[PDB]
Amino acid sequence: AEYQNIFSQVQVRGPADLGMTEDVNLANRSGVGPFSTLLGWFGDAQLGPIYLGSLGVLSLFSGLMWFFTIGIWFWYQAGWNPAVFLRDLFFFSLEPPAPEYGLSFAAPLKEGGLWLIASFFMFVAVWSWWGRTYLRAQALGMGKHTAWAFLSAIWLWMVLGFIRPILMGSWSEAVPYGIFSHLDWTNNFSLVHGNLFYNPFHGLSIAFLYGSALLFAMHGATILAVSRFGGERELEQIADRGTAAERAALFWRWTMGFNATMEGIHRWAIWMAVLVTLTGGIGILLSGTVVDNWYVWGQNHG
Amino acid sequence: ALLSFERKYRVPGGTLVGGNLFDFWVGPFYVGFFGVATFFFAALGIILIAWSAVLQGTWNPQLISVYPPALEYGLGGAPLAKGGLWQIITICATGAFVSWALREVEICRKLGIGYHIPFAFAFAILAYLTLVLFRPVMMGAWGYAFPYGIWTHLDWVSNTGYTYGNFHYNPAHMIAISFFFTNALALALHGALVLSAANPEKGKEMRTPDHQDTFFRDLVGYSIGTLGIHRLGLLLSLSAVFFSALCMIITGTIWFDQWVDWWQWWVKLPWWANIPGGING
Amino acid sequence: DLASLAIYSFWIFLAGLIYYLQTENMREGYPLENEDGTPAANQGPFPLPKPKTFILPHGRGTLTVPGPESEDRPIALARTAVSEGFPHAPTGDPMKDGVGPASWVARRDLPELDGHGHNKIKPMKAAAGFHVSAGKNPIGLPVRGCDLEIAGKVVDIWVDIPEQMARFLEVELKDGSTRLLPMQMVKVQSNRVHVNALSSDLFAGIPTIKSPTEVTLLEEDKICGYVAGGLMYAAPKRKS
Ligand code: BCL
Ligand code: BCL
Ligand SMILES: CC[C@H]1c2cc3[nH]c4c(c3C)C(=O)[C@H](C(=O)OC)c4c3nc(cc4[nH]c(cc(n2)[C@@H]1C)c(C(C)=O)c4C)[C@@H](C)[C@@H]3CCC(=O)OC/C=C(\C)CCC[C@@H](C)CCC[C@H](C)CCCC(C)C
Ligand SMILES: CC[C@H]1c2cc3[nH]c4c(c3C)C(=O)[C@H](C(=O)OC)c4c3nc(cc4[nH]c(cc(n2)[C@@H]1C)c(C(C)=O)c4C)[C@@H](C)[C@@H]3CCC(=O)OC/C=C(\C)CCC[C@H](C)CCC[C@H](C)CCCC(C)C
Ligand SMILES: COC(C)(C)C(=O)C/C=C(\C)CC/C=C(\C)CC/C=C(\C)CCCC/C(C)=C/CC[C@H](C)CC/C=C(\C)CCC=C(C)C
Ligand SMILES: CCCCCCCCCCCC[N+](C)(C)[O-]
Ligand SMILES: CCCCCCCCCCCC[N+](C)(C)[O-]
Ligand SMILES: CCCCCCCCCCCC[N+](C)(C)[O-]
Ligand SMILES: CCCCCCCCCCCC[N+](C)(C)[O-]
Ligand SMILES: [Fe+3]
Repeated sequence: AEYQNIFSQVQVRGPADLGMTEDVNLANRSGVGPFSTLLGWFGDAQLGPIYLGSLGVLSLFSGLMWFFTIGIWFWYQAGWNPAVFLRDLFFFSLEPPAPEYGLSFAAPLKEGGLWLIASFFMFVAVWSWWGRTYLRAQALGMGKHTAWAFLSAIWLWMVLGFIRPILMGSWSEAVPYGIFSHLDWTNNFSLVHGNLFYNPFHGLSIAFLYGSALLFAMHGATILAVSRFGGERELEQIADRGTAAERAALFWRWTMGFNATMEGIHRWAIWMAVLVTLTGGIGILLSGTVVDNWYVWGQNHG
Repeated sequence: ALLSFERKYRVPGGTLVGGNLFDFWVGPFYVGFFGVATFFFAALGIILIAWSAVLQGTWNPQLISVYPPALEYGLGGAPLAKGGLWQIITICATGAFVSWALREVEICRKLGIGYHIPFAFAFAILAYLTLVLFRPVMMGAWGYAFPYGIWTHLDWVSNTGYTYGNFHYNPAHMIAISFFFTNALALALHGALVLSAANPEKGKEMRTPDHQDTFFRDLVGYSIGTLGIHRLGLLLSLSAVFFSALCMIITGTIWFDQWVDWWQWWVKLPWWANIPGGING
Repeated sequence: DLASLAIYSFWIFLAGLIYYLQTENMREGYPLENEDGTPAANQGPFPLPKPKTFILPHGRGTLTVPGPESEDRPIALARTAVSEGFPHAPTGDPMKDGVGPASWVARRDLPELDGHGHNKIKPMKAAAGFHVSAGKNPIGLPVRGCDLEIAGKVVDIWVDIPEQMARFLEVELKDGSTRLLPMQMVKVQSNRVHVNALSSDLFAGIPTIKSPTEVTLLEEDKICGYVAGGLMYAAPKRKS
């Protein structure tokens, strides 16, 4: 058989690449990391360096604080027993304050306060990391696609644990930190709103999720199919169409009747994935604020 | 009719079946023997679907629904109005799909590229076959399959799910979802990365890839790279769908109880099974 | 109600978005043509997008798309029927002529430069500090064609410096000249490198590069093109 180019058949390594410099504060970048030959079979073998900076540290510190604040709670639940801790790891749960406290920041710690702390930590963690995606791009003079794409994701998360709990009048409507518990909450959230399968945003959202898989399958297999013509070197192909780009476009034109360009295909991409949580966010936001039951809504349309 | 660079690619050959017979195009479209096959299967299937619609007495697409035979029929044939029509329609779909794949193969050859696309598609086809062929057989009636209707199919999903409790607890379902989510994440990034390089800040020069790799090491301390992210995508996708099949093929066959309950195995390991406190003690 | 508002709104958003998406992918190979090269009559509902101009690094100019399209090379094809939609048969050697699955595009005759302005791809001999870190080092292994005959020997690996990737195998033929072989079209074995697309007798036809320490976008295309085309056109020489 023919070679498929899913895995490299010869690895090649040179002096650690410290990357483009530009407006980047080189003081902040780290030191190169070890090289992983393991990873080298798939993508790049080089680890690091990474850029630290102020926002990275804040993000990274709040990030751990969040995770740990949950962790101690799990331990307190486990009776500080490492055996129970392992047995019951997916059953533990840090739940929001009771509906009694409403949008109150005065819930006792064992009764919801600890959840607020953890969330506060996550909030700062996530937003700082957002600002990080933006700045990292600015400092290289790049488009801010990544930060805007990221914002979509942030939308759904914002809505789940912040905007919806606030518009409903209580934190109790938010998602608990826990493996099995956040699954249950999800399953239950649908039951209460009259089956999310009638939420047309939910349905839209699924279409874009399914689609993301469909597309990234299409794009990936295509680029691999024409990497025998340096297909995978997309910017240069954009700047100077190679046979790669041509065979790519034509295979698709001949199959289904229309086609992308190399820059084009990546717009299809960023929008198909970004629409998942965009539509998603909206479906959930209206759920319980404007629409109490999607089946009833489904019967009338109003 | 042709893209400005299409003509030099439109040469004879690459057909799997039938030589030069169907070796030709119709507008942008490539026909090929399988071009014909899929058309025929697609024609037939849509017909039968309309025919089901008159027996049902509705032309409204939100209502139309073609159901498999009821469990009483097992894996035997059933009367048209009583499940036959779905069975043929299913045969015709399969015919369509497989044929559509083989045409992709034929186009691949004419263009001289790899077969990765036909390849990946076969995973979609295999997921569909899991739900209407492999699972029902193994379970023992066409009746376990999902019906062909816009909402009725969402209903099968919901009913089939809730049969084993909250389906969220199906462990291969957990794995399959992690890919779906991960893949979307990665499609989000890849797209965004290339665009931001090709469309930099106003008045600046097209960044380069060397920028793409840098932007990510700066961000998370590693860059899977260009060839990588495309290998990654193909994989996450194919995996999502692979585990999706798996979670269903096991459901109802080797596990028919509540999925949540299957986790009792973990919690009941003799070394901590009786230790008091926590959630389960 | 609000919900009804939102969803109706979205289906509208989505429609202009597809429209956008679609017109952006119309930046190359449009407008459409008839098999004779004259502009086709029906170009679809979508207008050509307004042109956009790319500023290429290292003072390599600009690119504006859509723009005037031209093959900028002869096409050795002849019609096989009297109506539209049928194949065009090569009038010579498709390989030698570069049509079919052997097609190449008239890319610029300059090499791809890395972020610093140095040649992206280099023979490893001239790439200070690069080495095969894993897998079988091809260098020195004979090269076998689909006809199971030896055609040459690997005498170097041309690496991609910015990604540390093996792109092509450089091969020394019986007459002492060398050719590049795309990495993606050869199987490196324990005792040989096997090339399924080309039979031993076609390796000489592989287009040559003008300078021994560089490849240009044009030469990459002519090579990849040629080797790929072997799959369909060497077919009579391939046995297994
Ligand atoms: C695989 C998982 C489950 C399942 C769970 C769900 C859930 C959950 C949802 C859907 C949704 C949809 N499902 Mg389903 N669905 C299954 C199997 C199928 C089959 C199949 C033959 O196997 C198909 C064709 C569909 C098709 C569809 C669409 C009607 C709709 C949007 C999907 C999408 O965007 O995908 C991505 C693909 C693309 C963007 C490519 C283009 C796809 C177009 C839209 C295909 C439409 C075909 C349809 C109109 C019938 C044509 C058949 C005849 C030729 C006329 N499902 C199985 C049983 N399906 C969502 C919905 O909103 O519908 C109620 C939804 O919420
Ligand atoms: C019983 C369950 C209910 C149901 C209830 C819900 C609920 C409730 C919700 C969904 C949601 C979704 N459902 Mg539903 N759903 C059902 C059945 C289905 C079926 C099916 C039957 O086949 C499918 C395919 C889906 C599919 C989907 C997705 C399309 C959608 C979420 C998209 C997403 O990627 O968010 C994943 C992405 C995120 C959550 C974004 C978060 C990003 C943040 C910033 C990440 C930060 C990381 C953190 C800080 C930790 C750092 C990481 C560590 C360092 C490692 N549902 C049934 C009807 N579904 C969501 C939705 O949008 O609905 C409209 C939602 O809220
Ligand atoms: C558009 C929709 C999709 C999307 C897009 C998206 N997400 C994004 C982005 C984009 C475009 C980014 O740019 C941003 C990113 O930087 O990615 C590289 C991000 C991102 N999406 C993430 C996760 C994520 N996205 C998700 C979803 C999605 N993201 C959507 C499907 C999901 C889910 C639930 O499906 C998750 C879990 C992060 C990887 C990253 C945002 C990172 C962040 O905000 O960090 C804040 C806080 C920290 C620094 C916390 C660190 C704490 C950890 C140390 C604790 C855990 C330790 C653990 C035991 C370690 C071991 C792991 C082992 C595997 C080795
Ligand atoms: C494996 C990963 C994902 C994937 C990949 C994938 N899909 C693919 C490909 C690939 C690589 C293609 O090459 C091929 C393609 O050409 O894309 C443009 C395809 C494709 N994936 C498609 C759809 C699709 N893929 C899906 C899923 C996925 N595809 C995965 C998530 C889904 C869903 C539900 O998630 C859908 C709806 C098509 C757009 C296209 C294949 C087109 C095709 O087969 O044409 C032949 C058939 C016809 C013209 C119609 C036949 C009519 C039937 C005879 C009767 C109708 C019966 C049907 C069962 C009724 C169902 C009714 C519903 C309401 C339930
Ligand atoms: C090994 O043991 C130690 C102790 C060392 C550990 O560290 C182990 C730690 C683990 C056991 C930790 C385990 C952690 C998990 C199981 C976490 C799981 C988390 C999820 C499943 C989360 C799902 C969903 C979360 C959502 C949607 C959160 C949303 C958050 C927000 C939008 C934030 C909103 C902000 C709030 C309410 C406060 C705002 C206040 C202001 C003043 C602005
Ligand atoms: C990126 C463009 C592709 C978008 C796919 C649009 C078709 C999805 C159809 C979903 C059917 C939905 N709904 C609203 C009735 O639930
Ligand atoms: C959703 C599928 C869309 C495919 C679009 C195909 C464009 C075809 C252009 C018209 C060609 C006409 N024909 C078949 C009559 O010759
Ligand atoms: C949900 C995905 C639907 C894809 C949108 C359909 C776009 C069709 C574009 C046809 C272009 C016609 N043309 C110019 C190629 O002849
Ligand atoms: C690709 C084949 C798909 C066929 C789907 C279901 C067809 C059922 C065939 C059973 C016909 C008769 N029987 C019971 C005597 O075998
Ligand atoms: Fe790409």
